[PDB]
Amino acid sequence: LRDNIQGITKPAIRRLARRGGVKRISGLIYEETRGVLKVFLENVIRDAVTYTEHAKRKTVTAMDVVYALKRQGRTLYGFG
Amino acid sequence: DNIQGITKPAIRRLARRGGVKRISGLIYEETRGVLKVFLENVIRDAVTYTEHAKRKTVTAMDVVYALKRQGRTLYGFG
Amino acid sequence: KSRSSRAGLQFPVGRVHRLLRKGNYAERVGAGAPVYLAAVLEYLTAEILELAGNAARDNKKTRIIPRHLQLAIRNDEELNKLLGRVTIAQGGVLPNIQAVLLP
Amino acid sequence: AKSRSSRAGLQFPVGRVHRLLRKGNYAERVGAGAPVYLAAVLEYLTAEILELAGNAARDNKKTRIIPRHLQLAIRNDEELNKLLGRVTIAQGGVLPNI
Amino acid sequence: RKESYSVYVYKVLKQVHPDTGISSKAMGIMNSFVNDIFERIAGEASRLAHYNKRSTITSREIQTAVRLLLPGELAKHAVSEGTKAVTKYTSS
Amino acid sequence: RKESYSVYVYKVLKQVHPDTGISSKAMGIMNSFVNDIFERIAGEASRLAHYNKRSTITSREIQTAVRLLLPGELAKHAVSEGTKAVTKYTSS
Amino acid sequence: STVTKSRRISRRPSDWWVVKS
Amino acid sequence: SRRRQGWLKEIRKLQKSTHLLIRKLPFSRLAREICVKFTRGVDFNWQAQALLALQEAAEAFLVHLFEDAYLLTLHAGRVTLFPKDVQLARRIRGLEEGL
Amino acid sequence: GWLKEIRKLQKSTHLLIRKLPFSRLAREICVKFTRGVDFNWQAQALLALQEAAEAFLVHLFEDAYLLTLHAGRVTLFPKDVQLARRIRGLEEGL
DNA sequence: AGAAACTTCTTTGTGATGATTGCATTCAACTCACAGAGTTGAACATTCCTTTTGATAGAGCAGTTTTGAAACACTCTTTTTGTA
DNA sequence: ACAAAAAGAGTGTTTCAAAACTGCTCTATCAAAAGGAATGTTCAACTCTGTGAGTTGAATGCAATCATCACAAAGAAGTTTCTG
Repeated sequence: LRDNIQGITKPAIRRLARRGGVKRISGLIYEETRGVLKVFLENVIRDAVTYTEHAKRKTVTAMDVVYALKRQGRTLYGFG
Repeated sequence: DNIQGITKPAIRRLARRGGVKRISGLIYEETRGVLKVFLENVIRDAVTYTEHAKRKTVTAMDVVYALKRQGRTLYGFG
Repeated sequence: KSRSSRAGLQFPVGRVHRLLRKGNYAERVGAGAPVYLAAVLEYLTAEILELAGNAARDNKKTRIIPRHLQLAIRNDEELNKLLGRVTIAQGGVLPNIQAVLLP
Repeated sequence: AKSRSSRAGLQFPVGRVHRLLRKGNYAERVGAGAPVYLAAVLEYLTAEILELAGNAARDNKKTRIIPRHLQLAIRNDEELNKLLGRVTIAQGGVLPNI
Repeated sequence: RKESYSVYVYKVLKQVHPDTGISSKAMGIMNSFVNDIFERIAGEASRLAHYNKRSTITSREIQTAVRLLLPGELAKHAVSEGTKAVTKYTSS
Repeated sequence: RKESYSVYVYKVLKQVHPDTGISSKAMGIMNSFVNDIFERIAGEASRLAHYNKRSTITSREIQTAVRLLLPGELAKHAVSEGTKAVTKYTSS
Repeated sequence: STVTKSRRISRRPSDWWVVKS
Repeated sequence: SRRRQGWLKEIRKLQKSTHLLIRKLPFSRLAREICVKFTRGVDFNWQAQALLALQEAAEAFLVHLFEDAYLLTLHAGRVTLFPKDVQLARRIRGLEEGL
Repeated sequence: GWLKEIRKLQKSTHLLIRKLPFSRLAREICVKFTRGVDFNWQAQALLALQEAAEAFLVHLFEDAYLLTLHAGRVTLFPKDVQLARRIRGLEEGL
């Protein structure tokens, strides 16, 4: 709580928004975006480790992440 | 005039079931266009299924399969 | 001596086994897989039917109809998320009006 | 001494596509022309993507195709973009908008 | 000649609401639902077996598929029911 | 040992752009793309055969699946290419 | 709230688009 | 006044009924017109259930789209649904969900 | 200034969040999701997870901005982000 | 699935360091309320026309059954292709 | 030169196409009928614009700090083979 979610800094979130094309950003957007990123990661990581422990492994492989995303409807290409 | 078959009061009833209070006047042409676009996508796949079977009638299951492949599962007609 | 009775289920374990074998899912099907799957399916239908029966009772009716199925599904967040991209024929919508409407 | 790919006039492995079809348990039985048709389609789609990617590398004044060029090629063709609508190209970036 | 889960859905309905009936359209919807969920779970279990280079769909794939498909609280009770059933079944 | 489509992607790249190289990561993306499209088409053909109570995936299912999955002109040209290939293949 | 035969609280889908704190 | 809340009665009544809101014959005429526009040769027949399922799906789609577009309406501080609202709702839903 | 920043960012492709903070966040989420058994993470797994998260966030910001413009503003608000998630519809927006 | 041998890839730790973040101001650039001007969509009364419903052929086509010829699975061989 | 996958032949099986047949259900028609859609008007209710008041985010410039890069070592975990 002290950190690890504050590691997603305001300049990073601002860079993300600028690449998205946002010209001007409010101040509550940072906490909103940290929350959105957290809920996104919780969904993917849960499925990834589900795959990883269905295989009797202890290392989360890139393919586990790829399968988690694919089952959630987002196909990732650069890691096959 | 089959697209004009969708009448202003029918579109209004659709919007009211959707919960809309006030409806612009151009919404009617917009909705006719949107409905036509939706129908073109489903009917294309439905007749594709119907042609793959060696049939000449379109079936409830053909429509259901078209909708499922487009990501809209329909339950009442299986 | 049926597998469904042996497992304590109302759903057909043998039929599920045959469907698994004939559905091109894998070359071989374990013995407990149809049991597990039938149990899961029975539990899910029990949940849905319970909520739908409650919805029908709250409408002073004794027959479940697609409207009651829709009301049961769209009012449980778990089932609403499971059946997110599902359309129920003759189900209508939830009676939801925006707050800025009602004066 | 003639490969089925050569007989079809393709660069994609008809034998490998056939083996994948047979082992993926898609059906209990696979026709003879199915892997031919499928490899032809895969090769055509690969060609269509690689052509636009090479054009993007060209007018981008580069010489080697990188993920950025694949992304630019895909998001600039409407049909390819509709096909790969839910696909994320790693290290692909976005398209310049306002 | 056309198999349907109507009799089993009706048994479950009698268990859960012993004096409620179900319309024919509602029964058709229940049949569509069961088929849909069956197909989802079986397809996911198939994909799992294929990922792990296995050729058998066991009760372990069904459990993992249930964990992937169903939202959290649903999945908890689903795997409870499933493990309970397989224990009661192997105990005979 | 490990199968891929890197050699064939490189061949078709030499055909279409005989003077342009491809990055190692772009080649991985192309492999992912080929696998993705193969899986889509094969699964659609599988469920087509299952719908029509057939037990074999013929070149006719591949054609219909291509018609279902690709947008308009993409599908037109893909069907043309596939039919041309199977004709040239049987004419031997 | 609302509990089924199993100890599964079937909460209604109130709101999910808003982040929590 | 003329009618205090005439629209509100209509909304509250429609949101508890389940019947289709478009007429069967106009809908089927439109659907068959589109179908023949797709088939160069001889038209297909249509099961009554096929046309019924098509209409159910289409109406559910349109109702959900109106619900989504009215949120953009209220977002802009209005109460009148504009075509730009529907267009934006389609654009945000994406290529699949928004055609 | 913001204009040249946007134009510079929209032609680049590198990741915008720092790898080590992202890794710490992902790992603590994983340990919250664990069942008493810790996991390791391939270096490629975290890169894959971060490539997807950033693409998701960029696309979400694009959608949210369209809502800001619809409302007649040029400043992005949390209500514009929340509404874009609601319209995307419980799987694409989540 | 389990056991044994091998390897390889993740974790942990150290040190520099310079790029990046954080903190404080401010004020120009934005958001917000609102009052008036201008526009328009809901309500309403009347007509009539289009949809609905019930037959009614009637026939075209879907569904079932059989035969069988083609085509595919299986298996052993040869051979060509990607390492050595 | 050698192993591994893929062509090649031949045989057995099986399965999908063709033909015939039956009935069922889709289409086209019709005939009222009446209920809902179309039309026109209006004005209350809405949207748009412009202004001014109130707020706040980007730009700026510094110090602090920590992400990264490299490097090494260890050993935990993943991989391969084999057997019953």
